Amino acid sequence: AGVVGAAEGFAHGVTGGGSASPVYPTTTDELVSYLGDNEPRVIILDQTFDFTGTEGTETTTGCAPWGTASQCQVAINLHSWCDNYQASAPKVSVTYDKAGILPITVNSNKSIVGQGTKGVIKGKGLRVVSGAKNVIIQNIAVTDINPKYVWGGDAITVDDSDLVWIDHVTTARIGRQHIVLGTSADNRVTISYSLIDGRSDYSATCNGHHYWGVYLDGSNDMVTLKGNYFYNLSGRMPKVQGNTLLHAVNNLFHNFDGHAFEIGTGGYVLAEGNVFQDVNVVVETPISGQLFSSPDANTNQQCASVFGRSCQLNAFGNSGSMSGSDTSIISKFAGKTIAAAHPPGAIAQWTMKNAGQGK
Repeated sequence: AGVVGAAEGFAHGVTGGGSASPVYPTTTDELVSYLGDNEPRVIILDQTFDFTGTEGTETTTGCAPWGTASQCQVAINLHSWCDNYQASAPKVSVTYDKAGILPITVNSNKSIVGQGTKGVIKGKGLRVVSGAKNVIIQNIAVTDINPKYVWGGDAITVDDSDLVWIDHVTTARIGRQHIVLGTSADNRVTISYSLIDGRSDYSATCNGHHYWGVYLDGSNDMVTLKGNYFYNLSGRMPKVQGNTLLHAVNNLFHNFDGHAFEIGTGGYVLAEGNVFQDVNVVVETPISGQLFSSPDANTNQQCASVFGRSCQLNAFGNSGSMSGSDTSIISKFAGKTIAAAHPPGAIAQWTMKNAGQGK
């Protein structure tokens, strides 16, 4: 088989492995090999690649800054994090699965595609770093990477890249970030129709909601976030800063016992057509970055001169409010491939049945 469809938005010209004849890895070693080699490849995953326990376990130092109850996460003291950022927190002993620490390195020009509902990677994530570019990650699930431990593993990492398309992916039960960009330039990136499942037995907010969602911290980034289902999170969903232009369109934010957006200095967000259902705090205020939340039909017409269409309203149901009208963000899209936006009315229904792996 192969890639289905084309990237919308900023990463529209992504080709990945192109027309290379599809390879079907049979083991975790072959998967790692194909992902890191210097040849363009179209890698088809038709089975579960479980890295859990392949590197054994290690007992090390950590801290418990959010409580000692089983429902809470604890953190590994990676690169002195507990000493520098949580000095007053109790020091604890932690036994983690070693495979989650270092993600699999993904080189340039690759198309990683899952077949049906079988493409699953467990215990170790993926990282597109050091100048690797032109990568397509579609229809796969990356789950179970040291859920109880912060710094025990990130699912998808992008740092120093360009042209990355994450589509129809499902991330769940991860120790720290599901998706993390930066601090180097990531340029054109499109994350679409994916499911960020925040339900976990261990949470930094001790409430079954994941706190480390999507962190956009790149230094020259243009990210299109479209048609995703952000479910059951409590923070960093998404946390935007650095020098990132984020186009958040038609995503469903659902069941957040905490907050969604964290817009810091260098974060420019254009949010339209999203649906917020049962999200306590939509945006943490005060905002240090800039925001155009398509606040009303009249102000939305301002998008017309550069977009060629008006911006779409966001819908709120049993949620906090949001209102930003920084029109200076609209002009940053001039000449760029801008993803289409549908009214918020049918978004929730469709997103639930179409977002994620296997859909």
